Amino acid sequence: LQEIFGNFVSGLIILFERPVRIGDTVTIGSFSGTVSKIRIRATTITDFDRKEVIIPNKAFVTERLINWSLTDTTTRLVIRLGVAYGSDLEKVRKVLLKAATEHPRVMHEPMPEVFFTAFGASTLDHELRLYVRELRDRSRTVDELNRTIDQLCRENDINIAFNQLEVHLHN
Amino acid sequence: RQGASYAITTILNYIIIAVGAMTVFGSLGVSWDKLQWLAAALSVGLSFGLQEIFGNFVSGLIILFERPVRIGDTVTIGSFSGTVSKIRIRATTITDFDRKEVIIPNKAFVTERLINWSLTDTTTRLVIRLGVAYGSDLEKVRKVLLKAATEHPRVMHEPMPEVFFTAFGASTLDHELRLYVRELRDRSRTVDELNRTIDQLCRENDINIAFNQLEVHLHN
Amino acid sequence: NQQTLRITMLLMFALFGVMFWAIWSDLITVFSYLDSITLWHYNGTEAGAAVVKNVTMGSLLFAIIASMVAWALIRNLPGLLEVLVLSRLNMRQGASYAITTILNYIIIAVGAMTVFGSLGVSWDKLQWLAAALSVGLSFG
Repeated sequence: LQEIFGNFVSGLIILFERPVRIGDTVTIGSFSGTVSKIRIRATTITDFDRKEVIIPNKAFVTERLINWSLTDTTTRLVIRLGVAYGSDLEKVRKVLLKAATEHPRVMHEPMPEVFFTAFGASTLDHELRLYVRELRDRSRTVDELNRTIDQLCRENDINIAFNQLEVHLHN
Repeated sequence: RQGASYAITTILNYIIIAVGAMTVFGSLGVSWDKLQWLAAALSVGLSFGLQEIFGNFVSGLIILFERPVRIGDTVTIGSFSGTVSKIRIRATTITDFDRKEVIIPNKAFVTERLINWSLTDTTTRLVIRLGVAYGSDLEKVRKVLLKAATEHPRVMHEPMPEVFFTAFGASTLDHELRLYVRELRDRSRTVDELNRTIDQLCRENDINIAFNQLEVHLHN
Repeated sequence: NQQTLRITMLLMFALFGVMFWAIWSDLITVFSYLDSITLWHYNGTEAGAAVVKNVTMGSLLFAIIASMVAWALIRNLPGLLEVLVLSRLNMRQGASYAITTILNYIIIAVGAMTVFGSLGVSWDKLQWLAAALSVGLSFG
């Protein structure tokens, strides 16, 4: 009876304070999905794999929630790229920024930026950050950006290199 | 709100079922002596939730008074890095760098360990790796690395940047550069600019950055 | 601006109405008329004697007024506090926010206490929720 009533009060505080609601992506302990029901002792989270998670009511109050969509539903996504050592670091930057600028689904107030953040064992690492408004636009945007980045890569002739290594042969 | 309607209909549902049960048990009359056994269970069930609420109340009060965390400062708790945006009952909102709001319970701030990035000076230090080939000098590389730090208008001077040679790598000697920055938001740009100018000076002074190497003893 | 002006006008109107009620000498009769009704059967202990009475309509009006003024004043707290605090050159990064929240919290507490006192059920309320309040304060 104490378990039932504790889950009762947990449901009540979830309904009043509202840290989570219906129709917003949320992850709790690496379980990402959209909340679909708030009832006694149980909250249903439809995972992206169509897998319903029945989270107990106390877990929402006690644990830590990653509420993807609480105020602005905005998110930011990053794109990796590896560049060969014997190439320029400005044509690559302009190529990367062209895709972000000429994409009708990339925001402008947090203007996209290009970073060169790592000296890789074989490729210099470039990182692109850009913001998106709609949550459902995340997956398509990465695909389109990668396709156009590869096209511009083979166009401007800047080499994306595979992991390399030198050999000192002696027979 | 997004689901205020759903919440209110559920609440009226719940009140209606409660009043119906109360009326039915009153009509049956057994509810007069029912305050013997189930009363203790109801008491502890309500006590758990009210104790949780009031404990989060006192946690919010001590957070507001002692102030280990505040509004507008980067903080990480259990690998959750972000800026605190609200301090309320039972919940503190941390906007993560990925625009992902973390609702941390109030007791966690008092009980767990906080990494408060900006508490007194907002200063931070950043490090840069570099790998250098074996058959090259270890002073031209040092001067090249220090030139970028010295001639960067965003690198502090009171904690003067230094260059270290701290590891004999399997294929490259490892050089590490430490330099301080005042503004927190300057961290990402500074690394990019420093890496670009370091690569430029690398191809200028002609000191080789080597890929992982290995020797082969062929026999056919 | 507009909110502060509205709050000041409400305060002035409330003061004028209180003065008129205490001056017109007819609101006292209206006070008696309001305090001469019954709504529910309440009980308690007064002066060491068990007294059971009824909920006067004046009590209900006072409770409603207290709830309304509490709800109006909780939202009027932050700007009226910040305008004064902003002139104090602050004392910390979020000391102003903390102090406005604290006054909010005290205001809601005093409003709840007044409302439950007006309803009169708070006299016997120290039976059940008292233990929960005790353990909640004890933990912290």
